[PDB]
Amino acid sequence: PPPLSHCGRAAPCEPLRYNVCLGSVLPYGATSTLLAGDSDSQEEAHGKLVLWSGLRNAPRCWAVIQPLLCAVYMPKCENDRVELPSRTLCQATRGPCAIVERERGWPDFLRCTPDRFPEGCTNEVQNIKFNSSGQCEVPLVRTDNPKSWYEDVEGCGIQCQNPLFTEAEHQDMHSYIAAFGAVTGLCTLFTLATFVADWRNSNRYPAVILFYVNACFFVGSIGWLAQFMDGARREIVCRADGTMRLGEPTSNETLSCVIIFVIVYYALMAGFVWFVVLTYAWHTSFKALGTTYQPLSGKTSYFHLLTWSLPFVLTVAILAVAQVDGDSVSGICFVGYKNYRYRAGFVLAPIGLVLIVGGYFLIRGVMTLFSARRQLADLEDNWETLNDNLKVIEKADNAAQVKDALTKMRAAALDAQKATPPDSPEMKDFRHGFDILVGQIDDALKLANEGKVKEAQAAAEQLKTTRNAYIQKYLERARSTLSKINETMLRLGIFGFLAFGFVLITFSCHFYDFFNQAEWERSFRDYVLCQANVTIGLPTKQPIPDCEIKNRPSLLVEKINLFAMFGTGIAMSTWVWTKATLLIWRRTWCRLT
Ligand SMILES: CN[C@H]1CC[C@H](N(Cc2cccc(-c3ccncc3)c2)C(=O)c2sc3ccccc3c2Cl)CC1
Ligand SMILES: CC(C)CCC[C@@H](C)[C@H]1CC[C@H]2[C@@H]3CC=C4C[C@@H](O)CC[C@]4(C)[C@H]3CC[C@]12C
Ligand SMILES: *[C@@H]1O[C@H](CO)[C@@H](O)[C@H](O)[C@H]1NC(C)=O
Ligand code: NA
Ligand code: NA
Repeated sequence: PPPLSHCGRAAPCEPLRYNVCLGSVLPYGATSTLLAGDSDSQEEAHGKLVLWSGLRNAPRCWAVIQPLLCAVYMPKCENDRVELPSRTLCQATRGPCAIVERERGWPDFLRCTPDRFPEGCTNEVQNIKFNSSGQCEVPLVRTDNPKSWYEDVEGCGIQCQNPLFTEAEHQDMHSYIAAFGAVTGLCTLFTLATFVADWRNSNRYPAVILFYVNACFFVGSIGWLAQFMDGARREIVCRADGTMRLGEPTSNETLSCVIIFVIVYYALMAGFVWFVVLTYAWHTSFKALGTTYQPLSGKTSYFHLLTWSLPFVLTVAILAVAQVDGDSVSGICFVGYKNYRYRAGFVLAPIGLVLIVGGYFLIRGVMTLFSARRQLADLEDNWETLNDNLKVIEKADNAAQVKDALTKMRAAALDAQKATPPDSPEMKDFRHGFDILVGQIDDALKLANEGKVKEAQAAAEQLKTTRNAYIQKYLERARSTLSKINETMLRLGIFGFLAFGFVLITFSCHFYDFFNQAEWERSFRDYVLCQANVTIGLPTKQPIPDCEIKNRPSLLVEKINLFAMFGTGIAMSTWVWTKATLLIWRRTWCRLT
């Protein structure tokens, strides 16, 4: 109807000093600085407008704030009545201009109070066209897809090429990834090729574990080398709009990111559980030294179950929560790149676990080796003490010599009685055999104490038979069980520890990244906000000053993690660097020629 009394306020009009409000020419000629609390002059108002216009970055917000700001700072005043802006004009900004309520809060007069912004006002800014759609400041890029938007800023996503690192740093990390990826690709393939060439003999535990291990590092390397194909890095890492890929799998985008993610992460996680299977193979290889062999072939089902099933669960679980993200420096897609907390439970947890489990089996194995190796050495020493003191008693002129050699024999026999090979019926006869001998040394000692040297020496000759009838039989068994330890057994443990070291390095890199990522994100937001904040409230004078990023991820750490990941692949590929396999390839060349 004709203008509602509540949709306007009694204020003295002054003619306009600017024909234009934020780019757009105005349909009236008089204004009032009543509606703007912060402004008392028109010139002051205009300067405030120049501060608001730092929201040009944030288009989604800019597009609704422009009309609201005119309606407040440059409102129409006609015949001592100023036109108030409608509620629906003010509320429309609350959503997309949420960065305002975060960074400084909305001023009193821009909060959608019913008194200040009445209901159903014909605003008059609706007749003004605000042509400015708005742009995104570096490192954001303009996009209308809401899945690409960076937090409170809407309309802007992070550029595909990692803003935290220069182009120089990218090609350098890519050179590094190329070197390690390719070499590991060649090493693992060569090593896989030798297994399939001699498949009949190769596919047998524990040597076959290293085949599956090398398979994982081979499949993983493909995923890592993908990016170096012409235009692939951009297809895997960048979105259609030109922002980074984040939160995959997302609906309209291609599968190239999730493909590369599955290739790398599944292969990585399977390789870690195959490593634990290697450390278990090594721990149980010593328990075979017992009467029951306990075959690895029987446990093959349990291995193939865990090694393929567990990565599948983790991969599926990741795909379900949709945490696949791309990175231009690494050139692959992975879990938890953006959301670092998911990287904890899907990368740091499993590696933490394979460290504890694999490490347990590695420690528990060397404990078995060193314990076995010392128990024989100790028995050997006691047995050698017995034989040396028997010679002394044989040669003895007198009782003092005999008593001395016998007390030493006694001590060695009691000590040897304590030893165990690595209430048992075998142990009963072992401990009893020494009980007999100690009791015979006992008898011989009495003769020696009484002075009967020839009697004592005669008694000592019976210890020789007692020794041969029991203790000899068992000492030979102890020697044979430690001889059973082949070089392929120990070589497996050497590889286990060599792999464990790399795992421990990888873990520490991820741990380091996890610990410092939160600051790296904070440092980015502060840099983003700085770019908009520094363009306003600054004199025109010299060029606007560039901002900085406090902190970022360490490329040395990334290069260390890469050396550890690919280094394991290379080290594990040296399992076939033997005489035997040089024969298998030379067998083939003659065949062909
Ligand atoms: C295992 N080694 C990791 C270390 C961390 C590396 N890393 C994490 C990452 C990657 C990609 C995207 C995001 C991300 C996107 C949106 N909001 C917050 C973060 C984070 C980054 O290099 C970047 S890029 C970026 C952009 C903005 C804010 C911080 C930020 C960071 Cl830190 C990857 C390799
Ligand atoms: C990612 C980027 C675009 C977000 C940053 C937008 C910046 C420029 C925004 C956020 C909060 C805004 C401020 C909100 C309130 C006021 C008080 C007013 O009396 C003068 C302008 C001033 C001081 C604004 C200037 C512009 C401002 C600082
Ligand atoms: C701005 O408006 C003019 C007409 O006044 C038009 O030619 C132009 O395309 C508009 N600009 C944008 C970015 O839409
Ligand atoms: Na005022
Ligand atoms: Na997808």
